Amino acid sequence: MPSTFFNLTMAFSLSLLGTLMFRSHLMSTLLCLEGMVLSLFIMTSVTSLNSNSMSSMPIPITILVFAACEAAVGLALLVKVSNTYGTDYVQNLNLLQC
Amino acid sequence: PGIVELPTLEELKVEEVKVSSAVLKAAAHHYGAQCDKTNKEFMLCRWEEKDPRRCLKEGKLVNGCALNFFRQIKSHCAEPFTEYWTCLDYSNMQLFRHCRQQQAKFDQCVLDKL
Amino acid sequence: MFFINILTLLVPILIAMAFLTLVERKILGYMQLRKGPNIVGPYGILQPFADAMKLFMKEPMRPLTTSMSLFIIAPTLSLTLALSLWVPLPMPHPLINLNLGILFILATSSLSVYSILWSGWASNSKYSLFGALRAVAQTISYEVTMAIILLSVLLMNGSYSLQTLITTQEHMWLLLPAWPMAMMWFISTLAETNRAPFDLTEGESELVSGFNVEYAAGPFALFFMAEYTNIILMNALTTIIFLGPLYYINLPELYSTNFMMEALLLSSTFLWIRASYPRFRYDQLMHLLWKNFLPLTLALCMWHISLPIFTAGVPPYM
Amino acid sequence: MNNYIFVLSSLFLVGCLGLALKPSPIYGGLGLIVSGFVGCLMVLGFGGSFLGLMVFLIYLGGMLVVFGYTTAMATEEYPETWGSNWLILGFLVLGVIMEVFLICVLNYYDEVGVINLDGLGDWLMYEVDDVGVMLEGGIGVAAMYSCATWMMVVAGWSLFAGIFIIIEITRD
Amino acid sequence: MNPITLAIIYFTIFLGPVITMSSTNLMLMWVGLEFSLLAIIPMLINKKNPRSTEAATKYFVTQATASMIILLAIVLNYKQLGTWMFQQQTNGLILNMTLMALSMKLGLAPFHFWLPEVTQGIPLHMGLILLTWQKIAPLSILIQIYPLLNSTIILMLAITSIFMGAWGGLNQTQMRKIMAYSSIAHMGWMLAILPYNPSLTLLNLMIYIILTAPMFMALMLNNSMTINSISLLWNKTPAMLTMISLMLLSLGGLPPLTGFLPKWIIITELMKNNCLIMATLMAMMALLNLFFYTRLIYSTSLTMFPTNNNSKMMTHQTKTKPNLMFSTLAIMSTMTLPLAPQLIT
Amino acid sequence: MWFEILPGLAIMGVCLVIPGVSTAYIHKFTNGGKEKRVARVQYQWYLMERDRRISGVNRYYVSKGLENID
Amino acid sequence: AGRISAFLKNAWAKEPVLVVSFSVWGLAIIMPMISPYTKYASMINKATPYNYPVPVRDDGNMPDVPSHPQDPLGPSLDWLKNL
Amino acid sequence: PFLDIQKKLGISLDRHFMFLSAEQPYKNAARCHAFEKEWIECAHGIGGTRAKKECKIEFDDFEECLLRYKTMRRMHDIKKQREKLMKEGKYTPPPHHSGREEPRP
Amino acid sequence: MNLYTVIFINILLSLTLILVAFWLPQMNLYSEKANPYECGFDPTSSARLPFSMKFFLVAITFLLFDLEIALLLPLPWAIQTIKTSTMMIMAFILVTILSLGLAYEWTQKGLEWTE
Amino acid sequence: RMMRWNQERRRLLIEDLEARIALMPLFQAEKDRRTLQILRENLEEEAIIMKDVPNWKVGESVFHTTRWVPPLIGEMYGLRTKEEMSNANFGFTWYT
Amino acid sequence: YPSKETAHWKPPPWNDVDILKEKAVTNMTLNFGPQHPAAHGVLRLVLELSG
Ligand SMILES: CCCCCCCCCCCCCCCCCC(=O)OC[C@H](COP(=O)([O-])OCC[N+](C)(C)C)OC(=O)CCCCCCCCCCCCCCCCC
Ligand SMILES: CCCCCCCCCCCCCCCCCC(=O)OC[C@H](COP(=O)(O)OCCN)OC(=O)CCCCCCCCCCCCCCCCC
Repeated sequence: MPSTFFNLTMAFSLSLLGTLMFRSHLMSTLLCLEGMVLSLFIMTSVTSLNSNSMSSMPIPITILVFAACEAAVGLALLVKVSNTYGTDYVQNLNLLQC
Repeated sequence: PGIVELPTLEELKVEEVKVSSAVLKAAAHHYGAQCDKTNKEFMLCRWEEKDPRRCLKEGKLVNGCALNFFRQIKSHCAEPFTEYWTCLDYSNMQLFRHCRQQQAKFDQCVLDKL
Repeated sequence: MFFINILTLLVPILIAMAFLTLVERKILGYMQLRKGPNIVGPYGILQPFADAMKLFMKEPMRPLTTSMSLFIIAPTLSLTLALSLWVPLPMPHPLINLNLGILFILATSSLSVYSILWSGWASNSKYSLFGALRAVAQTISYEVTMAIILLSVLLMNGSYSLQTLITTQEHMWLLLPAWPMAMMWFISTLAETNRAPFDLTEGESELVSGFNVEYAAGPFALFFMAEYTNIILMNALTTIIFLGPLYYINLPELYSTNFMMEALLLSSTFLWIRASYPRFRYDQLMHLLWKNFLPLTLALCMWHISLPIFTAGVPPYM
Repeated sequence: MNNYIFVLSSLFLVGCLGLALKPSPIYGGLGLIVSGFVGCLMVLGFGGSFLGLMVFLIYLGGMLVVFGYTTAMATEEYPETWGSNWLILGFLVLGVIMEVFLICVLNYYDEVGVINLDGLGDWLMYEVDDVGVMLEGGIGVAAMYSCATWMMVVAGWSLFAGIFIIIEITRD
Repeated sequence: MNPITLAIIYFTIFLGPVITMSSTNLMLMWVGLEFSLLAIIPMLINKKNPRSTEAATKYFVTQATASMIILLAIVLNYKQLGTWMFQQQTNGLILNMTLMALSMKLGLAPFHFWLPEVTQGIPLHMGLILLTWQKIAPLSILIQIYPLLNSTIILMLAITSIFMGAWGGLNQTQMRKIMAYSSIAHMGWMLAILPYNPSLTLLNLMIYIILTAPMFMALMLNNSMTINSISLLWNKTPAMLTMISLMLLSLGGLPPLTGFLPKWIIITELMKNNCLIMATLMAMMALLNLFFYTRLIYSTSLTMFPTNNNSKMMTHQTKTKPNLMFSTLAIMSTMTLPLAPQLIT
Repeated sequence: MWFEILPGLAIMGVCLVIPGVSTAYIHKFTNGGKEKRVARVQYQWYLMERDRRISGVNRYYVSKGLENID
Repeated sequence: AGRISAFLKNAWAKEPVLVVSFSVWGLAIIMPMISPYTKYASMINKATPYNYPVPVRDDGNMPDVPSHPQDPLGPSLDWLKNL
Repeated sequence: PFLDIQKKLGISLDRHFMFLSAEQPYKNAARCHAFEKEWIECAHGIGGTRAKKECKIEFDDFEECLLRYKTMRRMHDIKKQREKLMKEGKYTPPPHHSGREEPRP
Repeated sequence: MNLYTVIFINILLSLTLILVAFWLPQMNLYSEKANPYECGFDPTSSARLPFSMKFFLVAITFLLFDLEIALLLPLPWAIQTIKTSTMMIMAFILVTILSLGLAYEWTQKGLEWTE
Repeated sequence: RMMRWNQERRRLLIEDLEARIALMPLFQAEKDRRTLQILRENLEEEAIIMKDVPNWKVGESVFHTTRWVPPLIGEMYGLRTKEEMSNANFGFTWYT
Repeated sequence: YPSKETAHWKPPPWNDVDILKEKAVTNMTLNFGPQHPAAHGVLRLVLELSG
């Protein structure tokens, strides 16, 4: 269990690095966000199962619901970005600097 | 910190029942009704004193009354109990609903005798 | 002994789906005022074997514009998911007994959809892309409907297992308590299996071959095996869930025979539907599900929430 | 058969590394599907199966809609899988070597005891009620219906408000 | 729009921070933050221009990343102690990640880069709703963990937010970017006083909110976007000028305006806790803040920039200004210094 | 005529009867004339493990009755 | 009402799925509130013994609880037996 | 800040599942129920700095129950010494630890 | 272990079938054979251009409804509760608000495939 | 029919759970005795033969509470065989 | 305060809307060739499609 929790924390760290380092794709950034979400779900589920916290077992379902809501909003914003430009490029959406 | 104290093999030795789960479930209701005082004494000590190391006498009494119950079953009438627990042992869940006839014969045994 | 059990599950299923191809061709022919194959075998029984040998002795013909890794992974994935989906069915004792059997079924079906999508995108062709997008729309609609249907039916049942379904249907079918759920589940199994009326993923008329248009023989045979195995499986799941076979503890052979008869009847019903009806449009399938089945199944899910509460007929946990 | 969960956790780490390394979103969704299946296996190994099957089904639907969107708009003429740049492959194997190096360092430094090579597979499940009915995962998720109705209602309002939110965003 | 979805979206905007500040479970605080973000996004992207789309995208990815780090901290705390609140013996790494992520939610430097970008390209009322209402829930979480915070990281974030906000507001000519950099500076002051007194950061938050509500209202009256647009206010609404100047001076922290009170009492508490270096640097950069406010005052009030011909038609027409909201907040944000012992709590 | 489909139907019928019947018979052969003894819960698994320890041949399906008690 | 009846009949002729769904929704709302068996479901779930009944000490001042399972005292399940 | 509408109105939206030793679904426990109970009963009424100071014994016991670092280190030391003695040939494991034991129910 | 062995056996069976399919027959590969199909003509595009699906709002609604499904799925264990009145009310409210969202989207023409 | 049959199944489940309840104290006593036997043999095998290191206490616990702390699965099967440890970890989970 | 690193900037528009027209949707060209079953054996129906 501590080795697995270390691996899950490192997986979250990798997905956070993916979120922070952009590569030309808002969709790939959203994918990194949902990878962070999946890592947090697995961490919470493993912790609750190990500690037998059946009262706290609704917590992963709650984070999954709110994470899918935020993924829905991100996909809608990506649709609006694609309608604006046609390429979905984070470097292409840059015109608010002035 | 302190040294944890725990009993020895000599005081953990007991005459174990050596009886399968299907025959235990076949005899479960009459065992639960015959000596419920001893079993409830063991459960009361076990839930009051959370330490298992101070209920060993009550556990040995539970084993003793269970052994006496099964010895009475074996002495008085054994073959309808045998066919009843084998019919229970046949199914994958030991469902009482499958073999109510053998259950009725075993109940007739324990009502006529004892 | 367990590997022998795996063989006696897997090999009869593969022979059953090959003869399902034979039965489909003959039933469609006899409904089309013609015959089926009757030359290759004594009564056409060697026709699927001849088809299989021809497909596995033609070249697979890897294309140029093609993501080869996904192009190879997708048909093997489809076949292994079809067999994995066949694993936990009880007749009346499953090979692998799962507590959350229906959840396992749903997960494996969604992964089979992923196999179709990856094949369509990897075979870098426009008709393959069209077939993949149609698969996306189709699985959206039937996934939400199927989840609600199974929720309500297993709320009438106890746990998410299938031996519990056998013990529930010991006295009476589930078709009589929930027949509208059975109708919507039959239509949803058609949509899951990508069968007529709304196949729309291998659409021979709108597209050329859909997602198989670049798959030559070999992996194409793998896709066909997966599809027809899924046909037999969805009919088998429908007769386990709704048309409960007679179960007796002393002998299970009559349970297996009753399950066989009803599964054969529902497979022939699938071929009957294919002979009878024309194709939907894939937006019309989404409109039909999301505007007719989804409100009705939401209401019926609410009704099956309320029913054991006001009748005190809450099923046991085990 | 002791290090099964550790092998699964390493596979999850590799899948998250690929997702971080950011392929074309087709392969990103592939990596997230693989990671979701692996995390489902990890949850199933640690205990109740309902949470693992739930996250598997949810991510299957999510990555399906993601696949549709990256076909629709988030695509290009040559979608890079991993080998368009040798730097991506070199960085993947560099991260793998760094993972092996760090777990070897933490096995050598066994004072804290986060990762132990000899003690792996010994502390997976700590204490379980050997005799007992209704102690698996899913009973608590059911207790969301009766004991955490606030959790249930905030999740339901999130989904309802989300329907309104997505309609108003994509109203155009 | 549509009244039904207007009610749903605005109720969820209200409900987010309310759940966060009234819930004792860290998970429910996180779902309140999620409520606030997801509810406020469609209000941001409403005009459907490229700038609104860009601002909504930037805001979404920033707040989603910060909330994911918050949830990581919550899950790690739950792993370490089994509870759903940082009680007393959590890990300092967990607490520092919480502080960093809540700082990126709040938008103070060096996590401040998105805030003028998002505030620009967004209508003025939505900028008001962002810069006032969105900063209460993360501040509520920060106030809840009032001890067990790293004063070093707190003071570093505070000093760099005040420095960068002063410099950014000094450079900018767009009114919304000016308001965003003012937000960054005042958030720096609140975060500075956070580990020593929750009452003083609450007081500074209230003073800032009642100071920048009527500033945004006065911008909203004439839809004035730039320094020139606010400069031709003597022809449009000449009665606005004295209140505009007094509120800008109060945002600068000049005595005897009541905006001097939060900086004065924060400096007092930091003197009580022996942080004279930080307090002195913060006060000098607040003087820089007052410089760009005073340049704004020179543009709009103390001089008369040239006007155009169509402002005659603007004077011909009639207007409407909200009762009970502008004048009340302007008076309470300018002439309430002698009620300072009542204001401090 | 229409009965020409019955050979293929009968081959499908025997190929669908075979797996369930074979699974039941193999379960009986492996468990010694009884069923699989599925364990949905920890109590049932504990009963199986206790039976395996009681039998002495490390097989849970070897049922021990009243002959073990004198 | 004439207009309400005509509208309902037209809806039943033209869109007989929304009508069925709303009727089933209303029936599922109403039926638990009028059924006489609604309390029985909660009582059955209460009477289902998933846990061990922990015995209490005999201080001699409680006559309500039984002294043995074969006693007239205690919550008998004859309602469920005859249900 | 922290509003207390739940304490003011007397309701409990999210207060019955704040920690492990709190209202498990059927009757279950959370593997450190006694230790967390003792720690909370120690810390209540004196909360903050005093609870950090003079409930350190209870907190250390609860943290040891939950994380099991000392048990892991003790078991690792025992197994390391056992493997060293196996290498040096000075130890033979008993039948019950290694191989066939006498099974009791 | 049993389910793992069956999964691996099915995977190995599929791999064996495709390996037989690839190493058994005779290969004759040239450019016109392996060109993309496109109904007997050269493709104008590269088949990797943007596709512009028309049911994107339905897909996002499917995401939200799938998570509502995930909420609704623990009902078979929820009906075993001791209260059952708050359970029934909560299930009714959840299904009702899901249906209200579907009805609002239908009224606002969300699931109508805007071209 | 479903109402009547589900009520009958509820009665059958109550009967099965009551049989389990009647068999509970015997299983509890045997389980506690087996756990104490495993702990005693682990303590003796650590005591006499294993530890001759000068700075080591044999029966030392890791808690100051001096009450009964139930042992972990890895604590009671740690000195046992790897197959037995794997059975104790993944027996019920893998049995399917 | 324009410098060499920011002298190329422009003030934002008054109404936050600027012309950014591309008209590069590039509708997919697909031919119902003279092999399609829907085509009557001999037809090259070139289709400009928007999905
Ligand atoms: C598995 C068991 C067997 C199942 C049946 C298998 C055999 C029959 C197969 C038939 C052919 C199926 C092939 C595919 C057909 C696809 C088309 C199709 O079916 O479309 C669906 C069609 C759709 O019809 P439609 O699309 O033409 O509708 C027009 C709608 N507009 C105008 C908006 C387009 O029908 C349905 O959706 C109905 C679903 C089933 C409804 C069942 C209701 C039962 C009664 C409920 C209670 C009533 C009383 C109310 C309360 C009273 C209280 C006292
Ligand atoms: C071509 C590549 C294909 C890759 C994808 C393969 C897909 C496989 C089929 C779909 C699987 C979907 C997810 C299913 C997960 C298992 C479902 C489940 O419920 O498992 C739990 C079950 C025991 O749980 P329960 O029923 O509660 O029993 C307790 C008391 N009886 O059982 C268990 O606990 C057993 C746990 C293991 C079961 C899954 C084993 C998978 C093995 C890895 C396969 C892929 C390997 C990588 C690729 C290989 C090379 C191609």
